Amino acid sequence: LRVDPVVVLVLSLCFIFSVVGLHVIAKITRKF
Amino acid sequence: LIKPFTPLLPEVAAPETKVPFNQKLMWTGLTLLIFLVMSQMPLYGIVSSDASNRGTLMELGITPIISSGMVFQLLAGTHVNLDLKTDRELYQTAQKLFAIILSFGQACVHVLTGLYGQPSDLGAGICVLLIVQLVVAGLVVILLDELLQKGYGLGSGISLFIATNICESIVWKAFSPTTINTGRGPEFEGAIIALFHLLLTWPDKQRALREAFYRQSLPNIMNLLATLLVFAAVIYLQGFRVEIPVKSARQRGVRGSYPVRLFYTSNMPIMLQSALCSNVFLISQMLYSRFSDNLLVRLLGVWEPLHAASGIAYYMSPPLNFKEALLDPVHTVVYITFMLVACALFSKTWIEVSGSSPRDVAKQLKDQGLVMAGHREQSMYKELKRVIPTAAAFGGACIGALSVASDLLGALGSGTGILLAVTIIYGYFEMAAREGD
Amino acid sequence: EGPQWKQKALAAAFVIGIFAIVLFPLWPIMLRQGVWYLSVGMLGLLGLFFALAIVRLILFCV
Amino acid sequence: PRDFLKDGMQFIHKCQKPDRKEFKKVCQAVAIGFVAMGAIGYIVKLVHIPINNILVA
Amino acid sequence: TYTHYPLHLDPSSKAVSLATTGQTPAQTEAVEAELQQLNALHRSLISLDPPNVPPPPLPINPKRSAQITKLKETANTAYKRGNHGEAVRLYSYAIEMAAGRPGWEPVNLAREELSGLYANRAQAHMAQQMWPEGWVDAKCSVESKPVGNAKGWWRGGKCLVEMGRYDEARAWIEQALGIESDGGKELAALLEEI
Amino acid sequence: YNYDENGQFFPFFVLTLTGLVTLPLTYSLLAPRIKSDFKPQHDDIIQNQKRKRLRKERRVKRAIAVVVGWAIIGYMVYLIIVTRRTAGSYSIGIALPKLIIEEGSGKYVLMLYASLLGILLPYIVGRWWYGSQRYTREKVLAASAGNMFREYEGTMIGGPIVNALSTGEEYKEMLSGPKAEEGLAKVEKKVLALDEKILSAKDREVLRKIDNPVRRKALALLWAYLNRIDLEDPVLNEEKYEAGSIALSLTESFTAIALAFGNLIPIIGAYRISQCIVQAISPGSSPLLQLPYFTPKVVESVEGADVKTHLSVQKYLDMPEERRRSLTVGPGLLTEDQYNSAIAVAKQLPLFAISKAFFKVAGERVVTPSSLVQLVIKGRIIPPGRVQPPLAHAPYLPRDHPPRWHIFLADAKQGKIAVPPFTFTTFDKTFNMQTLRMQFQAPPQVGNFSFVLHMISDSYMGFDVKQEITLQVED
Amino acid sequence: WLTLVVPFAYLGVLIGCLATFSSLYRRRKAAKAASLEPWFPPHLQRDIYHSLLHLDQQQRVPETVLKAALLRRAAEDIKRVMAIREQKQALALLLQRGSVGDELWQRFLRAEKEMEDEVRDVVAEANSYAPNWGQVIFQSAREMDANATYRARMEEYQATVAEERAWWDKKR
Repeated sequence: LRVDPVVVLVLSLCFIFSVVGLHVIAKITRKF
Repeated sequence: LIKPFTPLLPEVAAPETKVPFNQKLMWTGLTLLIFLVMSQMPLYGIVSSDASNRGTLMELGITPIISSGMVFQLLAGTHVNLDLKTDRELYQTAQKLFAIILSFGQACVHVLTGLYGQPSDLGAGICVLLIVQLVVAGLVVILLDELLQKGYGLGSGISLFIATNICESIVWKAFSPTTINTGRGPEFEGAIIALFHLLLTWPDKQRALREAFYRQSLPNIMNLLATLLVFAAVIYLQGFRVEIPVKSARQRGVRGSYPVRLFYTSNMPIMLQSALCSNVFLISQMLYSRFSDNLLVRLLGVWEPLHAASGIAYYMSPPLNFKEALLDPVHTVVYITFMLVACALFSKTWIEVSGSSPRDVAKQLKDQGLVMAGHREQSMYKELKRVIPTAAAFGGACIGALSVASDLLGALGSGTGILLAVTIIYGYFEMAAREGD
Repeated sequence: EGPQWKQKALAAAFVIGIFAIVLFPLWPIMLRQGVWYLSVGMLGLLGLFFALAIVRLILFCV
Repeated sequence: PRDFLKDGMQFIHKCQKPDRKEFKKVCQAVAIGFVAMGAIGYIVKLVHIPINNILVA
Repeated sequence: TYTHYPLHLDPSSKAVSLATTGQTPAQTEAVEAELQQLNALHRSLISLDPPNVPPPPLPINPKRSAQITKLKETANTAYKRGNHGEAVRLYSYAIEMAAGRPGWEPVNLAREELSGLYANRAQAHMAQQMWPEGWVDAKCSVESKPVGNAKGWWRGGKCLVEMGRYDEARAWIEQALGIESDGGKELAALLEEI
Repeated sequence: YNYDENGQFFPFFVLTLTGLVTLPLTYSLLAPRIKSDFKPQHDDIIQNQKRKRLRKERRVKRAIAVVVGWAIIGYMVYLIIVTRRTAGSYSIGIALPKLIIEEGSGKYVLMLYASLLGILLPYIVGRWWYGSQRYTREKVLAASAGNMFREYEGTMIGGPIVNALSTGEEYKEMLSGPKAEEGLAKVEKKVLALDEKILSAKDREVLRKIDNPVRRKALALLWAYLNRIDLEDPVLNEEKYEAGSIALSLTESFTAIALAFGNLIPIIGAYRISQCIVQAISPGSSPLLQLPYFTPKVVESVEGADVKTHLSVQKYLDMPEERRRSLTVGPGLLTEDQYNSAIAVAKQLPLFAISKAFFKVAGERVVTPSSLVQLVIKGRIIPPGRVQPPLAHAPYLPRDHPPRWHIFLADAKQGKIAVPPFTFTTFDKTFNMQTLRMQFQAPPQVGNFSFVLHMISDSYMGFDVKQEITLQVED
Repeated sequence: WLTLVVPFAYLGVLIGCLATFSSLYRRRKAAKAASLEPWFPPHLQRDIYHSLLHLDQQQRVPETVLKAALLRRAAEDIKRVMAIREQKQALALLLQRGSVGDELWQRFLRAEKEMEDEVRDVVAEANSYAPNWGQVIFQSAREMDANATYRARMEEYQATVAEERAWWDKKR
């Protein structure tokens, strides 16, 4: 299987965004 | 024997055309930033109702890739003999498979045995989040390594990561903004920050400068200047080379020169010595932590704060500072002797397995057609074997002496990191000058 | 076809073996002492070989 | 022994040394690269410290 | 995936014709000339033989070549007799007849024949003191076959050096020598008298 | 951690950091020519275009940065001077204010960082990537070179080169809006009418066939510039003299492309068209308009009534003192002082004259096959009648072009080129005996053959030495 | 059992985002590649041949006209393939110097593929037209093209004799 580099970069960026979103949503649910 | 696994493991396609230099530099500069962002992000699940590579999505980090590379280099040295493309493809597939397996196992053992949230206290549906985060980080790292190795990058991923980590540690030790309140007013860990603060907010300027230079507790200015001087000296020394004349025999007339630098097999002996001392220190520490009630184990290594002392590992331990050296003269003597001998012999041994032996270079020049431009029928092998081994055995001792002197003078960070960063950036500059601009 | 299946089974056995040995720090405490004793014996054999090499070098020097 | 030091000194005296111009050029290039990498890493870490502290709560 | 062009067949003539409007004058005249050439090829093929398939270019019908050689021999005899008018007239007639060779047949034979005929007609025009016509005929001849046509280069250079423009003659003889022997010696002698 | 805000350490930190980052940034804000006494018409326009060609501020990029840095430094030193009056154990803190860790601005700074990382970085990266992939090595849009590549033909020289060159891409940005409709009619009428049939044989058809008004306007302007037509309006002249330089750059690119093909006629035509563009004479006209005061009226009378050749500068200057009675009587011709200045500026033109062009190999005498043999060509520079050469005359274009020299060699049997040219722009100082070298690997054979070399010079028209050299291989 | 499906949902949404982004990028790249303009101007003889076939299917045109149309189309195609074979080497040699972007190379590759497919289709149609009439059509086409361009060059060089005669009469 072959993929493009920009796909990998967007995947890594979305992974970082998913981690930070998990953190912030856990902090939000904690306050409630 | 790994034929069925080839279509499973994904990869990135090879560059269709010859990538230019600007786009390659952009790829490198974006990959390094992505790696740093990955290494400076907190993990999830660490909060359980009661950060430097501890929860930074890099617990496994680069260790599986480099471990697989080392073990496969050792296997290849022990013997993939034929140099066809199929052997290279099988080697790369085995590399990637072993890497993913080792990364998954490391993540699982790290999340299960401890050092993080406990399974009983946390639960049975939370640790899997940690496992998935870690394996995703490992897969992204092993895929960006191949993205930089396939040709889109200028060097290797692991070397670039080590260089940027060393330079980051140096710059952080330089301009640290964190304070430490050990009494008598807080102080800045950063060198220049403290040199400014103590100079400005204290009435006794002279004593302030005197204690700011020779602090010896936090990174100070004098050792920073020593690091800068060692950097300049090694940069000036890297450029040595013995240009030996050579004229071709097939296409008559064309001249040239064959360079043989003083740092032959660059930064290889220091890396081998560092690995050896790290392994022996780990073995001695693990043995003393359990079987301390013994005689030969006590003679091998005794540890007390964290720092080895009164043992073989004590002699193996590098000197801390100038005073820590001059207090024990014979210790410094034996350490200098061991370091020089080990570096020299490591260079002289690695020069054979690396394939740069005088016989191999002579055969390569004979096959390529290059012939010595001697006075009257000079044999290339004679002068080559007269020059090369001396150069290697001297460069080994020289780089060992430089590393030990940098460690004794108290340079910022260990000398191995300085030498590695210097030689990596020098190789980058060399290839950039080889290519256009 | 049968040789391909045999090779695939051999590869599966190899990968399950390596996946098991990498998880060795999670031993069930049944065979940990025997492995430690085997490692100690191997270390003793290596030390004896190194001592023999050092003795041979010192003898050849004289 | 002592012949090794003599051979090393002979090899050094026979080796050619870089001049001032090429040394200055290579030093400038290496310093630029090193400072760029260090500044990138340092600003990344210093930016992520407060964000990390606010996220981890 | 084809652009539709409404046509109209002409009965009793089988010559296609573009219908009333490509809605563009450029495209209109382009397709008009194209249909003209297509009808020309159709006429040629229908005059070929009841089997409309074109024969392969391996064999060559020698009747046309024999007619060309006969006409050339008679014209050469008439020119050597002393007259030049009917000589160049029959030269042009043979040139037209050789140009009447269809296209599907090989091109080397027709090229060589036109080269020879144009060189002969240029020599005849030079005998007639027709310098520009002789020069352009020599240029056409050397354009047909540039290799081994030393007589063509020599006649062209002679026409040039006769009618002026010495630099043109210089460049002509330079290219001749570059391509290049009695012909080479004659070219060198002509260049020396420039 | 505990971000300290009582002892006020973050002022010191930000002060030293901003000072270190703004101290070096302050420094961001802190050959000969030939002698002539001629001034062409519309000198103001061409001089204005020349001055507009080069411009660089390089101040707005760092002025805001340095001023905000010094403002931060001033505010922080004010805070220090104000707060210093008020300014058995192990803890670590950070020198940053307490407002960041406060729950009020937490979500705000988090959203700011998220928006930054998600917007500012990828957008600027893509913009930089596209900007880098836009241009090519020869300083031209890749689309322009790609479009001009297709228009290449097997054998084209002179006329069709201009047509194949007019299909550039800079004209799209240059003639945007109603600029095409403003001029097209007048410029096309003028070019189609006033030009003779000799300077335009069949290119009128190609000029009429094209429909894109931008390309047609560009081609009409190009043909108006290459003939010194001086079409009557004060607005189109600047666009004309700009299309001149655009065509020069496109001609460089097309020369590179034709050399990439490999041929003799396309290259020998591209060099001539570069000479004609940089000299502003029509390709094929008499190369006597290089002199400053000469007009078509006087060149139609100095070289006779009409002839298929053209009197070059050498043959003209080598004439006896008869040309005075031919073109200085001045019924509609030049005057005495004008003619004197014309000769004075003609007596200072470069004209290479080779005298020895022989091969040689380094190390031995007889050159062996498949070896590196370097050819030496040494000739003195004589005007008709590392040292920098004087700039080109070039009185009809904004930029000043350093006269280069393209030296190469080919053969006539196969009709292709053998070795790519080796250009240079300097000599080693009538005058003394200069020297020029060039090296290439001879083909591996045993039979010796002949070559022809070309001393084709750009920036001038009428200086072309063609000498043949015979190679030798013995072994 | 939600504490286990929450990470399962995380994996599901992650792999779904991966899949949808891969599909979107692949579709966008395919659309951008298909947006490349054709290499050479639209073929004309193929249009005439297809319109003739359509007219024949509508009604009664003699097939000899169709054979002539196919011959002309083959001549056009052989000229096109000669041109592309001449240009391929120059394009490959120039691509390394960087004076030509990659879009031109992509257009050239697509044009080469389309030309190969078209030449295969036309030779198959020719074989279907007449018994074993496959490989001779290209010999006929190359000979026709060469003779035609040679005749055109000859007529062009011949047509300019009047101006030369007038100039000679003027100078005389």
